[PDB]
Amino acid sequence: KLSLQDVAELIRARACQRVVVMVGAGISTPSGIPDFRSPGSGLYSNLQQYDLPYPEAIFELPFFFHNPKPFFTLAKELYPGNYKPNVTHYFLRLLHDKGLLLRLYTQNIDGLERVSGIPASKLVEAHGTFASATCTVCQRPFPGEDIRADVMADRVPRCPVCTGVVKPDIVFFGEPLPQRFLLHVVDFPMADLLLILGTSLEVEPFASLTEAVRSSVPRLLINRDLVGPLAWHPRSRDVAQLGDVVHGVESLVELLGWTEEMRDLVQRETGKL
Amino acid sequence: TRSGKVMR
Ligand SMILES: [Zn+2]
Repeated sequence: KLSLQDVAELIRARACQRVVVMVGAGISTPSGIPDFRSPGSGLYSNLQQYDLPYPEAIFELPFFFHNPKPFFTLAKELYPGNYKPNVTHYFLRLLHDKGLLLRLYTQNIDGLERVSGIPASKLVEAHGTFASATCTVCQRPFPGEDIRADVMADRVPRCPVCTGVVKPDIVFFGEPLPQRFLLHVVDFPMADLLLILGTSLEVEPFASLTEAVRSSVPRLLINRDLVGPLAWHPRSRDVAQLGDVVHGVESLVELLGWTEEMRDLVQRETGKL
Repeated sequence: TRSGKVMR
């Protein structure tokens, strides 16, 4: 049974060199963004007078079309600008800078992967993005900045041509995922290590990607708790580092010999933001 | 077809 230290050695010995990553909302709570399913703090537990008839409506079309203001309220709160990346994002960035990142798959819509300098080409934003928007009536595309001012101003963005509601290219429930998601067909077989960070893996088809790596490939989980197939049916090369994700990441960074470089990179980063 | 975003 492999250890965190084992995984560090595989990377240090260059035995593992094509890392794919999967992340969820757990990687953004340390930046101040509360998650979905944590008791008390999680958005699916606590939101009275978010004006939502029940919490899951936030990303449901029927409700959006009946009343889009709750969704744009979350947009106002999450607009790349008012939260910062944290050590978990900088670590991913550092994986890219050191030449280890095959691909980063995120369920998050906070944009903090891009804000931290990970290039779009290394990124699969599986649950969509605010980089762009689409009119819900006439399908004209707009750059995401064209709706920044409306959201700040508390207006519902509308199409200059047809007056329809314009919606960021966020994936709602029932909709399929962006075609970039199809990169998994290539990425997962090519990977020689899988990292899973800050997710409960309760959403599909994103969750199912845990199974798409070969059986000789280690799957490393850094998360408050055991989840998915590391919970119900472990493979022999699975590793769980349970606890706070930033602590799990800080241990790994230490076992890898990257502690000064990390804190360096923050500097040129959280400083220059 | 059956590849939509859903909770399991
Ligand atoms: Zn339109």
